[PDB]
Amino acid sequence: VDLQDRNTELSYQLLLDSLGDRTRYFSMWNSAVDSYDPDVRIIENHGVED
Amino acid sequence: DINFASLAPRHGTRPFMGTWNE
Amino acid sequence: MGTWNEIGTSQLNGGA
Amino acid sequence: SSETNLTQQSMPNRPNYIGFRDNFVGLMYYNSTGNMGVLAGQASQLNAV
Amino acid sequence: LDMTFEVDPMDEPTLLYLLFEVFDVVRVHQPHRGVIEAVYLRTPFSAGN
Amino acid sequence: LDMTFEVDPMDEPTLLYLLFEVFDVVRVHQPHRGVIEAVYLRTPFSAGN
Amino acid sequence: DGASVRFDSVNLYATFFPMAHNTASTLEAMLRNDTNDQSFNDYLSAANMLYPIPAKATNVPISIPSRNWAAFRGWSFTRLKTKETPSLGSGFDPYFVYS
Amino acid sequence: DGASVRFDSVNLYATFFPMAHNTASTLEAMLRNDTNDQSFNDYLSAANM
Amino acid sequence: DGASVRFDSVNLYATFFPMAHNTASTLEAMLRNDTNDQSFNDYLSAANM
Amino acid sequence: MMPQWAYMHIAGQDASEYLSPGLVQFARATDTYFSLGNKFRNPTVAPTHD
Amino acid sequence: MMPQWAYMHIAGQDASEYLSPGLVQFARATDTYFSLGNKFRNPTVAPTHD
Amino acid sequence: SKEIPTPYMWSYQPQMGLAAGASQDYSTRMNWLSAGPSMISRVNGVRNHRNQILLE
Repeated sequence: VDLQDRNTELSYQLLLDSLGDRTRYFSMWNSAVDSYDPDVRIIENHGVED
Repeated sequence: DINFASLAPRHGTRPFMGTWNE
Repeated sequence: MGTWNEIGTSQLNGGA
Repeated sequence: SSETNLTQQSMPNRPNYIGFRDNFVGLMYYNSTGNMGVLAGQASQLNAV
Repeated sequence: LDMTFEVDPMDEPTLLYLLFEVFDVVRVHQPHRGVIEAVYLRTPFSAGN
Repeated sequence: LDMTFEVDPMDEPTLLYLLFEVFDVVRVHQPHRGVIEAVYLRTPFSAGN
Repeated sequence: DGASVRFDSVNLYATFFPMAHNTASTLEAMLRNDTNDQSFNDYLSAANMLYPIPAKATNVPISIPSRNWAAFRGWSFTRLKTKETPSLGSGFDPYFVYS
Repeated sequence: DGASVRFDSVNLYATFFPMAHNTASTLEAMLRNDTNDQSFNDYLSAANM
Repeated sequence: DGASVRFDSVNLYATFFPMAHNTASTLEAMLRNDTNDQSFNDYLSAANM
Repeated sequence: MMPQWAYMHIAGQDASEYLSPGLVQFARATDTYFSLGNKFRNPTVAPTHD
Repeated sequence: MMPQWAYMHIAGQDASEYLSPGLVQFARATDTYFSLGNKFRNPTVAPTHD
Repeated sequence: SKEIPTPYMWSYQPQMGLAAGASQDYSTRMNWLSAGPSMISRVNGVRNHRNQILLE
């Protein structure tokens, strides 16, 4: 008995993180969390050692 | 080199927490 | 394959 | 400005990061003769520190 | 007590830093609304009360 | 205990110095050579302990 | 204004009555008994509480929350300027500018 | 090398567990009693020389 | 490819807990008794072929 | 020396032994919201002669 | 001498059961200074029939 | 300590004539932190004797 205002997909992504470590990739369930490079998200502009 | 603290543990009861004689 | 399973008590020297 | 001064060579300045110390060490006077802190009641001046 | 440390020579003045390890402790009492009363102790290397 | 002092105004910040008179007494014991044991009793405001 | 002081040596002096050894031995034997303990009291036996009075103020209310007053001897008091008195317990008072 | 600071203000912040008023009063009564004094070491204690 | 090794010496080092002479003797007497034989497996045991 | 050390909690009883048992019960019962444990010394004396 | 599988500690009693009680006490009392625990076999038989 | 407790000192409420709670005698107590075992035992005996005369 499913409902139009439930979110089973998101609920699963959160439960997997509560049960284990999402930083480990498992090919069977195509488990490999959406990520970004933090050096691209927040630019740490140290300049260059030239 | 010397960390210490009171500890003789119990979890929440059948009440769970907060009311504190058995 | 091996089976380490022991426990201890207060700061005594040994047996009584 | 002169012909040989076309040949000058620049170097970038050495990098120098400045900010506060780890956990602000030194920003409060612990353990210093002139500058000890206080904790006490209103009614009695007898310092607990 | 005597201690003699042998140490590598350095061209600049330096310090030996010692910690005499010790029990440095306080106990704190709060018997009425207005007040706090602290007893300190330091067992070797004492400094009073 | 509550008290209140009415005092003439002064342009200088000043301090009311109030002495609660007590007994501030010590007993000193010397049971063996080189041993000094002291016990103190300030009788009200009695004391840090 | 340039004043300074430099301690070059501190020495401890002590003077003894050259008392007869059997008499001094007897006196020690008596003064070591628990019933013969020595005792002393501070001449000004008092708690030295200081309370501030802001400039131009004319009223100074003070209170003690609840206290045992057994053997209390009474109140003695006077007024001091803030400039003319150091805070102490601080090993040094960087704000005590008067001398 | 020309660095400088100014302090415009210091404030003290404090935060309270909103504990039930007779419960907190029952805890207070237990902690005001000389059997139940709080006590602490310097958390990596020594005399420093 | 020309590699070679020579051994100048072999020494056996052993370290003992400085256990009180009668406590260690008490432990010895318990361990000499056939109910108290020490026993061990090859820690990742198999017959290798 | 010993009352000084038993009074400043360098030797002798544990917090689970010197505190009034009401406080020990209160501590255990509220330890997941508001933890009083870090406020009392526990001594840990070493075994001496044998 | 006589038992075999229980003599080599492949099945039967735990170290807390075959060792003499004097040694079991001594171990518990010294286990933080000088631990004897890794020196005795504890068997771990699987459940068989049910 | 639990066997030689310090007495609770009752307070008074002059409007009502009722006891305004109590707290330990935090203002009549002798510092023993620089005494030895015999001198400390007399401090305890002197506080035990007090606790008796209060119960009596």
